[PDB]
Amino acid sequence: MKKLNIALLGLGTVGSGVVKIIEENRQQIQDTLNKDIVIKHILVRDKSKKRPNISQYHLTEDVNEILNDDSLDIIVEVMGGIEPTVDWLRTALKNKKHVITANKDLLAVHLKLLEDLAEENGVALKFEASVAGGIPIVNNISKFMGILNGTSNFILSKMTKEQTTFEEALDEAKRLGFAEADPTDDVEGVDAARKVVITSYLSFNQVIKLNDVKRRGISGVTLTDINVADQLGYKIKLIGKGIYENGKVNASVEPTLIDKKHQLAAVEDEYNAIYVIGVGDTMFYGKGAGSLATGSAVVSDLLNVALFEKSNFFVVVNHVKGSIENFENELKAILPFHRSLRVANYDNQSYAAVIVGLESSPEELITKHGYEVDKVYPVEGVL
Amino acid sequence: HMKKLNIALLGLGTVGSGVVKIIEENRQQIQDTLNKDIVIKHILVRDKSKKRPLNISQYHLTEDVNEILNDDSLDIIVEVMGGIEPTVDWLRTALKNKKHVITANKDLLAVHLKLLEDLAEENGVALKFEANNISKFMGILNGTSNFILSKMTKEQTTFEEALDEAKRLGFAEADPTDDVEGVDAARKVVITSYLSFNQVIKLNDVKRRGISGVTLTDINVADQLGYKIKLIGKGIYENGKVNASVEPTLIDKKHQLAAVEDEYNAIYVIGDAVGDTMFYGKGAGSLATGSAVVSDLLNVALFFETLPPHFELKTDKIKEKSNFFVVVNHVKGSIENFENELKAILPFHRSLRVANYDNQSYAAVIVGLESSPEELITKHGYEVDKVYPVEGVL
Repeated sequence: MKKLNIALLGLGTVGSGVVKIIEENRQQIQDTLNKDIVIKHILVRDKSKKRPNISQYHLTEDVNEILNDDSLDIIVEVMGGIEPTVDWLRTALKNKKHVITANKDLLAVHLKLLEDLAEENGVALKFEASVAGGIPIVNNISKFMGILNGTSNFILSKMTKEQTTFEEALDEAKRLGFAEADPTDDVEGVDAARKVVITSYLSFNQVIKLNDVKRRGISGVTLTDINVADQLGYKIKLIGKGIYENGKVNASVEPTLIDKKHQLAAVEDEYNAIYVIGVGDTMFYGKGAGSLATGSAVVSDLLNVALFEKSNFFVVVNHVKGSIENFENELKAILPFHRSLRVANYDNQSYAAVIVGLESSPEELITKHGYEVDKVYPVEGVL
Repeated sequence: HMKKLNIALLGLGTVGSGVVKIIEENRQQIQDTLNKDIVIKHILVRDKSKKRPLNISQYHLTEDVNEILNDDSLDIIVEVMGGIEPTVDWLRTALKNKKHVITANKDLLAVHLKLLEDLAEENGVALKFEANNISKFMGILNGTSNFILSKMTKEQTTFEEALDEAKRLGFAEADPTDDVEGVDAARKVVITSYLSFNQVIKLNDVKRRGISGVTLTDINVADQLGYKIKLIGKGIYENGKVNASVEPTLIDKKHQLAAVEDEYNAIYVIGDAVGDTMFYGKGAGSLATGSAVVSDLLNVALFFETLPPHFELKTDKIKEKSNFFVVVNHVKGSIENFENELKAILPFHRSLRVANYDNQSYAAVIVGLESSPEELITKHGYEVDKVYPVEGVL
């Protein structure tokens, strides 16, 4: 019958899952689709390490053995990395091989360049990406907002629910394995920013760079912020956001007050969600694909290839003399025209304000009038 | 160079009219890009004489379905007519005549879908319908019912008042039975159970209660206990058997479903070795359904010249209890006495909380029972007003 010769680049949990899925379905893929899938090579970085299962496949540490094997039809890449992984896939596509990748490090620049190279060479490129269980697989979309990093969200949920400091919540997350020992990628919003890049590419068909994402992490969020927001009617989340207005994507990741009635406000712990605006709003909620589900998507893609607004702001000001009423009147005098304002006690000689309907952050303005602005967080879900 | 894709439409309501307009405004791009020319050769309608827009008048309308079913030039039949009889037999005939079928028929249940999918596969043609290891799903599957419960909750009105308001705003139809009695949601549970579990159940197998008995008191007492009330359509697949229901259900306020308000719908999915997932959004209008039909049409257009479920083995490293909200009335004595009696009579369970409901009326939320304590409470001399299931947890 028709042999489909494939190679895997990488064999972590995802690659091991792909293998097992192919194994336990080989007979039905054979019997039904008249295709015999042969895993001819598996590239691993270290043949002598352990996994995952001593097995029957040809393992190699030499990628050229795979890229120069002209009998191969499809390369499945689950290795990760940009260099030299991306060049490997460029070579594969140039050699007229279909590519299916679940590479988590790929950004939009990479995806576009591979998609183009694929089309140019008359072969498929299937990208398997998850941000919120499972995979997008999402109009015209004008805006998305997401909670895109489990660890950061877990930390904010723990602070909120158990009334602990960031430092205490981060240690707890480390203890439970949610946070790594160096948790920077999670708590500084970098992981979420990568997902904003990919989601902006799939939603808007625009390539932005990782450093075009205006990014602030959660390490400066305090219990005071959480409790003041709470009394104002908001939760605090690390929100990854993209807005596509007038040919331009504005993308960000930062601590954001979210109205408690918004679906995103309810997304707690290590759960993720992507909320899409265009038609009514839509949302996908979940932890975001496990190895087994990602593996499943890969094999399905394998079988398919075989077949063929104003802005709102929360502003914290300190060293304020005088009463909250006086502060409120002063803000009313200095702000440009806006829809609404509320003020709250924050700390000793410190007030917070939620301001609805500005074109940009009033931080510099409030600063230029002689106030000490601690920080400003955007406010979402308003009405 | 181009090849004509000859289609026929069965029915021309809002959905069929949308399909036509969508095909019209995309004909040139479908032509120019996919090298296929879609020709709507026949449209079946009930009444060929009724006034119609200028655009419709240029298509060949017929009242005779055999004209369509005996036209061997047709590649695809698009059914948007509704009905089971005779519509289902029409589609059986089409499939047997080697025609692809795309249906947005809202009256189709799992029995019909399976019989058509099989017949399609048997005849080597596509069947597309618009209308994992999953073990359970729970959904808010009817916009109108959910809107009513949200309005009762947020605005503190009676069911009757909230239903009238929903009628005024066009959410509820003038005869809203299908919505408020949970029939629509029950149909969706049937379909969702078929797609989630690959099991056919009948509509009559869905234990169904509507929302017309939910009161503001239920809502406010649930609220004080930490719950919202929703109309939940639910399917649980345990030991080869699907247990399916639609009914008013208390949902812990911290559960993602609890936040789904007004006309929005959601399907919350639970699976054996995976996190929970949920999809949230409004029910499709005619335009979106029309859009789905055309996209399915274009996908089938690439059938030009199979079916599997991938099975998973995890080397990748007790029946669930039930929870209940019980309202009892004509109760003499104190809430403490009621609580103590329940503690004495209930079989083993994980927790019990009681609340005032009305004059000589109490409610209890009981977590972790094997089965409804209704008969048991009844046999101990309590008048049970009603019992709702309770979801979300720990």
